Amino acid sequence: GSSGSSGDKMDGAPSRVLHIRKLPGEVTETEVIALGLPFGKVTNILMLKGKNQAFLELATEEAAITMVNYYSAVTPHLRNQPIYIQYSNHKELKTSGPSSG
Repeated sequence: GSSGSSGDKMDGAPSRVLHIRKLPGEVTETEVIALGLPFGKVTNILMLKGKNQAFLELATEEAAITMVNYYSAVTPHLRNQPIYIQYSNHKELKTSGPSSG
């Protein structure tokens, strides 16, 4: 069942950090790590326990740009369930920072 797809597809300022949604209920980092090792090494990872969301960060951005693509055509599934993978708005993986100083 060939299914097309219409998307902006505006690639200008790629982001090293990648956003992930619809994560397996009670998923273990390892899982998300095994899906990132292929492309590159995971230097930073954020797993939020609430809206089934998480942000992954590979050693370099290059590893990301290539990563997404792979999924852009291939639809992965964790624990017999579909997972969401797309770019992120935040340039850097927000982890620490002074509110005022």
